[PDB]
Amino acid sequence: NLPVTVAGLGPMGSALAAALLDRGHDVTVWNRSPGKAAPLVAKGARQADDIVDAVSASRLLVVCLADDALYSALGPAREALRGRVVVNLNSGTPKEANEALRWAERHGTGYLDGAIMVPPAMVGHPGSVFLYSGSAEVFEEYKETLAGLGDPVHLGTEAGLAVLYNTALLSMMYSSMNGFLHAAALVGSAGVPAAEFTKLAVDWFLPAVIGQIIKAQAPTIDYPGDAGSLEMNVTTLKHIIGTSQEQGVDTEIPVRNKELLDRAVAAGFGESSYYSVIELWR
Amino acid sequence: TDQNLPVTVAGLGPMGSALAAALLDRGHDVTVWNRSPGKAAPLVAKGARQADDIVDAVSASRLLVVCLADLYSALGPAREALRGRVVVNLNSGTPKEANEALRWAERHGTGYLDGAIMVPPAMVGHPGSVFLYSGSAEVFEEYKETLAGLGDPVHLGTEAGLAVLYNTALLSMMYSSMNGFLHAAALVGSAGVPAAEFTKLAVDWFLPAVIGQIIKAEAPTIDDAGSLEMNVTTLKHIIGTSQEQGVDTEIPVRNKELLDRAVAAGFGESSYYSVIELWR
Ligand SMILES: NC(=O)c1ccc[n+]([C@@H]2O[C@H](COP(=O)([O-])OP(=O)(O)OC[C@H]3O[C@@H](n4cnc5c(N)ncnc54)[C@H](OP(=O)(O)O)[C@@H]3O)[C@@H](O)[C@H]2O)c1
Ligand SMILES: [Ca+2]
Ligand SMILES: [Ca+2]
Repeated sequence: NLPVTVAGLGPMGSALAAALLDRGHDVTVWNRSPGKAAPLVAKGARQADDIVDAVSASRLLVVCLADDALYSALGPAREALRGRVVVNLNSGTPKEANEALRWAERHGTGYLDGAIMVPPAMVGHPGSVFLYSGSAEVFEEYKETLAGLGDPVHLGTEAGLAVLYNTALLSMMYSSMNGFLHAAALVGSAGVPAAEFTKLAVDWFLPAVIGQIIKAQAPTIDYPGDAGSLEMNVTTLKHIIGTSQEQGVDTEIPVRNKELLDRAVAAGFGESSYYSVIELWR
Repeated sequence: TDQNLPVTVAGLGPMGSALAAALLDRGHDVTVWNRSPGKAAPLVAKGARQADDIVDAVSASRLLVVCLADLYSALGPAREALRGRVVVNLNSGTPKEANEALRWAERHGTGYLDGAIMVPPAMVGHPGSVFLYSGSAEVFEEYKETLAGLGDPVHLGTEAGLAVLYNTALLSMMYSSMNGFLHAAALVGSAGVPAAEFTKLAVDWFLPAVIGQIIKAEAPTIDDAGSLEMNVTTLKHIIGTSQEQGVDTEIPVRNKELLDRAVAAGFGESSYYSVIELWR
């Protein structure tokens, strides 16, 4: 029971449909190219002839398209959307989430915007987390079904929040990964084995030092417990740059990180907190 | 093995003081020394003996814990008193400097460990404190129990430069991660999202469950982030969202530029981890 329709059968859409099939939903799939449905049909999905069919098969509609492609893909369903719910899992920016909400509401359709926080292969498995924003009543109604994809975290009722959080978190992820790669290059230049360093960095340093220092620096969280003044950190960075030069490793990462600090000291004090770096960007 | 081992601490800045106080708390006979007078008094209050000069300080203990700002200049006058003692140097800047200190120590007949303090002064001698060490394994095993009073002691290997190398590495990751976090916080903050709650989500969940897992997934020798090209698209959305929110795009622009360089060097369609080959 609990019928669900998935629109969009790229790598992620297919993972979504397959996970719902694995939990035993009646899953109807739809895709622009008809080739991509066959493996899901093999797994017990019904392929919809057309979008009206797809949409009418289920009260819940899970959308995972390539971007725009929402309006063009589901538009022809017209009045069949009325009284249904769209869970849009692809949005690029908050403005696009907001446009999709307007579109949905214009058709009498409930709307949730979601951000998938794991790769396709993790969808449906323990550890999977999806962020949602939109109507709380819609969320509470479909919570149990959404839980088959990933632990569902409701951020608030405004449409654009999930994509905002997602873009924010991903921005941190890229910077952290790049810093990690500089670190691994640095120890690798002396022939340190990467696996063991990586475990030290990730199982210990990341949560015990990086996480605690972020919470220490955050002015509204109260580890005793600080990154120290900007000046002290500029000196630390100079040693990291020195170390990179003597090891033959590119100094771009730590040079940039240092330059940023120099701008903050200039705007503020050698004594100002690390967190005040943020005021350069807002 | 002497539970009350005499120890000398040279350098009484915020960190050196924390070191000395932690050893005093664990019942060592601690002699302290600093260049500038005036920093020793609180430690003397706690039971430390103040050394007049560095020969005095050095000749009081077989174990010498050094925590200077910079070593050669401070301990130079004690050249001959150094013979048969052990230096634990907790403040080298680079691996080369650690190696120079080793050569200098060994020349004078003194054992040498280099250490990196991984917590702030207020955490020294408290739960969670960790110190990284490198140098002679016999020196390490001899003083391990004493060093444990400062922080959980992790021996990385016998080569002098390793502790500073690991420390600089780890700290390089920390700065990048913090800067990314600050961009994230600015971004949610621009919509009026409260910072505390976002910070706890980012740190208590995202950091270990996502950032740490993906690093381990990308690391070729541990058993992902998708191709480089997929990630450039994701970064373009982050830039777009940053522009719509009125938040400076520097951080995600620089991250994106790095990926563009990687795809240009022929690492497009390769794994994210291959970005590393741009730097070595
Ligand atoms: N505090 C932290 O957050 C932290 C965390 C981890 C690691 N560490 C490391 O621990 C080291 C020691 O730090 P600290 O907190 O004690 O402050 P610091 O400013 O790095 O060092 C101050 C100490 O170094 C001495 N010093 C400076 N120049 C000297 C010279 N030419 N000859 C002899 N002594 C000299 C100072 O003596 P005077 O007082 O006479 O000038 C003072 O005792 C740091 O450099 C840092 O790399 C610090
Ligand atoms: Ca705080
Ligand atoms: Ca791996």
